[PDB]
Amino acid sequence: AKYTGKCTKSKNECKYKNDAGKDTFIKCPKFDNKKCTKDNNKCTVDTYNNAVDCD
Ligand SMILES: O=S(=O)(O)c1cc2c(O)c(c1)Cc1cc(S(=O)(=O)O)cc(c1O)Cc1cc(S(=O)(=O)O)cc(c1O)Cc1cc(S(=O)(=O)O)cc(c1O)C2
Repeated sequence: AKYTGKCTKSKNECKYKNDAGKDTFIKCPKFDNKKCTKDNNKCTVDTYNNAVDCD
């Protein structure tokens, strides 16, 4: 499943709702182009390949 969520800057985490609707918090990468740069920025998660991209 491909989901869109919101990331937090200080924890560099992506918050999204999983298959069941549960809030799920996962770590964005540190790499600049995939890290969270501002609270409530968009992030996406693909639950099959674990592609996590935070803005
Ligand atoms: O995110 S962490 O705080 O847990 C962390 C800190 C450091 C680390 O070396 C790593 C994680 C491992 C690591 C993870 C990733 S990731 O796969 O994307 O999550 C990437 C890197 C890495 O070392 C590569 C990397 C990227 C960047 S950046 O894209 O320009 O932000 C910078 C660095 C990298 O090694 C240098 C770096 C900076 C810093 S700093 O404190 O932010 O200056 C701490 C650590 C560093 O290795 C020290």
